[PDB]
Amino acid sequence: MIISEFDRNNPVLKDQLSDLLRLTWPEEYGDSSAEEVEEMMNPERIAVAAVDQDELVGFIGAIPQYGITGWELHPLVVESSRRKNQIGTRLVNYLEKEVASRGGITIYLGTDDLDHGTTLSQTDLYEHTFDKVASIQNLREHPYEFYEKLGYKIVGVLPNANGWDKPDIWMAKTIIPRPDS
Ligand SMILES: CC(=O)SCCNC(=O)CCNC(=O)[C@H](O)C(C)(C)COP(=O)(O)OP(=O)(O)OC[C@H]1O[C@@H](n2cnc3c(N)ncnc32)[C@H](O)[C@@H]1OP(=O)(O)O
Repeated sequence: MIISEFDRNNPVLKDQLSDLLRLTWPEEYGDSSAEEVEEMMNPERIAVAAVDQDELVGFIGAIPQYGITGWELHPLVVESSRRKNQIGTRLVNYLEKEVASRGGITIYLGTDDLDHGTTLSQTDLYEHTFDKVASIQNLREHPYEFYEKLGYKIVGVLPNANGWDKPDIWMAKTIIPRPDS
């Protein structure tokens, strides 16, 4: 397989992406799936594909939310039969260089804990907020640990976002060398 920039003019790659998003997050992607993928094709954003044979085995994107300095990692999906084989790691690393070249300094993302897959859920997050964030533990293979192993740190939490004790975990990473103090 090869990871490279997404052919934004390939109708098949786009359909494959639409299918991948609908099979992974059907609650977020539905009938207007094609229109949502077209938004991911916007010139200002970055679109990186992981392709093997005739399949889109993975995809990653980033939106410039704060000028060209603050990018959001959205989305990131690997085919179910292709996970835990480093595609995600290679895709995130590829995105980081894409962002850096465009003047980006940091990439952030938000990953919710809806299935009680982290110790940050089912607990009053306003109580010892940051002591809890620090002592976090993965209970159900929650993707937060993935980003953590890639250098992203939990920089914030949104308590009770998806209902009682179901927070949104905010993670970020500065991709370029700090100009010192
Ligand atoms: C931006 C958003 O929408 S949030 C992103 C959430 N994405 C999803 O849940 C979609 C479905 N999942 C996937 O696409 C993938 O499993 C990803 C993107 C979460 C990870 O990609 P993969 O290629 O499967 O993981 P990769 O092989 O790079 O794993 C790298 C390391 O992180 C670990 N890791 C990967 N996924 C997870 C996870 N869900 N939970 C815990 N650890 C994980 C791996 O075990 C490995 O650790 P090791 O080096 O100690 O062995």
